[PDB]
Amino acid sequence: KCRLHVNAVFMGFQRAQRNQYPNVALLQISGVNTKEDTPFYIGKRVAYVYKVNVKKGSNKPAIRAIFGKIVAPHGNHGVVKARFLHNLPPKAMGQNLKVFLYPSNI
Amino acid sequence: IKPKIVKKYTGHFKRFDSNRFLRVKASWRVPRGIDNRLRRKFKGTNLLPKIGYGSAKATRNMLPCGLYKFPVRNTTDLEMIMMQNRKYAAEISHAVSAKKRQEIIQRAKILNIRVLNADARIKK
Amino acid sequence: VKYCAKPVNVAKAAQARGDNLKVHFKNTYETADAIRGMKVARAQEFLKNVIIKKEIVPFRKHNGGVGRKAQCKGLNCAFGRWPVKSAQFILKLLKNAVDNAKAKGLNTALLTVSHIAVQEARSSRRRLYRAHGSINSFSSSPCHIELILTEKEKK
Amino acid sequence: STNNKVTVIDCHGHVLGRVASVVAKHLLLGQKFVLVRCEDLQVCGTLKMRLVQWELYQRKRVNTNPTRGAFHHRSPADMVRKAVRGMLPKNNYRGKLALKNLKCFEGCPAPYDKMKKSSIPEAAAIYSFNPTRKRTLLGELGTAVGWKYADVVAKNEAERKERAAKWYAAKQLKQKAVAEAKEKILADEKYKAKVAILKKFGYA
Amino acid sequence: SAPQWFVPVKAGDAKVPAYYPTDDMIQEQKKKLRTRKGAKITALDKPAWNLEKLRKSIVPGAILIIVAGKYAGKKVVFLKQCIKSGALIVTGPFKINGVPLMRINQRYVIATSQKVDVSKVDTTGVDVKFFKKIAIKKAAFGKTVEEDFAKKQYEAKKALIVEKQKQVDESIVAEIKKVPYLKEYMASYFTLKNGDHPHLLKF
RNA sequence: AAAAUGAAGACAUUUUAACGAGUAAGGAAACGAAAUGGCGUAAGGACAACAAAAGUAGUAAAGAUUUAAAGUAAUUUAGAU
RNA sequence: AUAAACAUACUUUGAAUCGGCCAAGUCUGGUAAGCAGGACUGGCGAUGCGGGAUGAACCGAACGUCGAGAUAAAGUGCCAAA
RNA sequence: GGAAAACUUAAAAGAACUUUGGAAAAAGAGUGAAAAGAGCUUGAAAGAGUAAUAUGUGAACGGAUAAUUUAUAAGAAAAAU
Repeated sequence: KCRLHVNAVFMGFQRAQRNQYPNVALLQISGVNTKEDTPFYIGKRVAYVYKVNVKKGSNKPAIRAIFGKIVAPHGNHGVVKARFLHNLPPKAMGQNLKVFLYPSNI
Repeated sequence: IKPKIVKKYTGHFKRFDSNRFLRVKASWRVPRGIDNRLRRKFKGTNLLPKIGYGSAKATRNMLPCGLYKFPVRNTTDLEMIMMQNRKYAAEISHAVSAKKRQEIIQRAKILNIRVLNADARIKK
Repeated sequence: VKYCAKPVNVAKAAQARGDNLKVHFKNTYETADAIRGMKVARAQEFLKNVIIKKEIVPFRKHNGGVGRKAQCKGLNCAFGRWPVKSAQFILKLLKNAVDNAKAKGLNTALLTVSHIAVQEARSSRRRLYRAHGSINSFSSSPCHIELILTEKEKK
Repeated sequence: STNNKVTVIDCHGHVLGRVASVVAKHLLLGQKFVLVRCEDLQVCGTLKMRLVQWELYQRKRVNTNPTRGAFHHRSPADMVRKAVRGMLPKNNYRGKLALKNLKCFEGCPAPYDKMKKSSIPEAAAIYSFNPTRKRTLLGELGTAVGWKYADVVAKNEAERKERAAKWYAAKQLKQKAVAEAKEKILADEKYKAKVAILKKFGYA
Repeated sequence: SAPQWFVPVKAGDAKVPAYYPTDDMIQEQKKKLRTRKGAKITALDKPAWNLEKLRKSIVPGAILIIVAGKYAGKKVVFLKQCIKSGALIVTGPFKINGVPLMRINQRYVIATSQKVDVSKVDTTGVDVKFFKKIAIKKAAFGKTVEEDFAKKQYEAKKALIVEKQKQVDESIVAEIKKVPYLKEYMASYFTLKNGDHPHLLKF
């Protein structure tokens, strides 16, 4: 109906050269090209909506979501840190997430 | 009321090389080799039982229902926990016959004690 | 020796078995795998072509040194042989089971080979006199065979 | 959402390595790329130096079996795929999937010849190069090493330029009439209320 | 007296010890679970202590964009704040948007600069009593089963009061039509087109 | 380690503070504020329904296969066959 | 001057060990050696972790089980976080 | 010089008649509390066979983190004055 979100790319987890900490996920919000535009998005909602091909004998929904929040910037290029209720599956790397306009402060 | 029972490690501490050889069982044994990959705590293989893994003293040995297990062999052994039915749960031993099980199961209902083997050796 | 599986409806099944059969396990294990699931009439035709070397038995698992043949196209196996002795033994058990079905009163034209399983048996030892004053073992490879025929019905 | 549209990169007047590095990173970010005219990319060094580097590259080869050895692709569309594949993860599903969304062509083929082309400013040869430094088109180097289809491409590109010449001329005629027709609506008095709104915000 | 840990229960003629009283003198007590006290009911005028502080941009008569929930993207007019819940009582005038009278928490709205003001909106009712009156509750647990048709009849019954209380729309609708293009603005969804980056979007 | 409490609760008490890597090697048992804490195999002497029929067992023991639970771990417990 | 009461002084009984190896704003024999032998200290042996692509010794820093942050050596075109 | 090899059941009641097969045997039938069926109490691991399920480019296995599927699994009380 209407677009009320900004597409964000799940680049990967907060890691080191030979380590990886899947508790914090890194996102690239479309339109943020510097760390001085991130303060708007600190605290906004983020959802990882995905589709599962359920069977006709299951009541499990075909559309599910994992929700989280943006907590801090990550480097001088407008990359963010997002903490989710359940850590995103690494099979979802490079996929698109939703950055909502709420909880609004405007 | 029931406290939040927190476990620091829900897996099992398997023996080293237990997955590769069938003569080495899965029961844990600290490796005492001079070149052992595990006892030297390498990257990847550095999982050993330590005292720090122990769970909280408040909730130790507590069943998920929130009560402590208490084995009983007869109806008389139930009377030892009838004052503490909010702390202990009965447990009919594995060798107790089906006849003696009905008396234990019935009596615990009279004394308001939770039995965890209430569905054991039930007839056809 | 018991049976690996029991039929769903004992009233519509027939059984036959052989214990300590003096036939190679690896040859009879591969033959039995070929006739699994086909109708009794088709199976008896397949086992007869194998005897006169007109249809192949694909040796799928035990194919070390087994030569390639022209009849093994379409079976995803490049190797096959024509074990006669194992084919004959199964032919006698398939006949025995069919006579058991007829006595029960089942329609032979409807039966299929639903279950057929081969298991290893106790071997017999013999001497092979090698060089430098040695003796080796010259051991048989017998097997047990179980057969169950059940009528095919829609589900 | 899902990125189904394809980013088209016009590899004309770009640097081979700097295009690959930006393309390789964004392949891991789920984007779909199609680099057309991958034969017009430029590399540093004259033709003689490029041949010395190529001859050294051709040396690496499995001694006991050259058919197992390194395969030295000579088509420029394969000189960019090799460059991009070097910058992507090796021997995992993440690397294979990222490379599955990449294509070079030696020109603009049928579906990608009428698509919105993009550019990578970091990889532009006019920014990263001293103008006096001598370069080499990947197509010119390909011919010197055995790429047979260099003159087939030059024929196809020539017919693409001439077909876009008539489409652009016809489009420029229509767009001029549409622009002049709009100026009459702007000057019209019935649309005075709407025009004032546009003038207020500078759109007019 | 009985010990604190002794709650005698009836025995179905089964064997009992000597000390256990016979059931003819045993009276059962209904099992009790709840122990906390529900919220006290106060004056309709006085506000609850748990009252959120509204942002300075949200003032009565403003036009808000709902960015979450069922009416995501719709535009509503902010009448007043529910003192008993801290939620905003907004009406996205039903004759224009189709958004009825409802309570929405202040974190799911954006306070635009555009204002319709409108005093004399006749908010005599429209409070905790009204919203609790028209809310569609479930059929509880022991109150039979009553599937399917139970929810439909609730809406039919609450429809007459829900429609009646929408009389608040009479004046704001008139003021909305006064400003040019304002009717279209509210009647349409709010969408993020290409190039509208929220960190740059100002309303 | 130091304070407080202490015939029996219990989780080998309560509080505060500092500390915890490790081959060869050492720290036997007992020791109420316990001079390290525990698991398992087998046999011997006791204890095991306190009101004169007193641990379990043909209403299915030991053993075997697995499913779950408790324990950091050694292991223990229970269900099904 | 500074530090030191879980400080200090120990007594008894006893285990393992005395094949060592490396570094260097060090030395001796040797053309020289990843050679042979020494003075002082630190390490490896007995030692994992982050970095140097990989490495017994190099640099940072020594380890009960976890969460959140500020860091160290060193890095920020892609593989690879910046 | 110098071994190996214990156990059906309470009782042989150790199938006994029919069909297929050259025969051994098999399928019915019958005994017995139960085939425990004589290679006979129970019947592990290594090795196989059948069925169900799932996976795949020059090893396989292990660990941390999530997703999918399956399994386990938490309730009968009830507000203000």
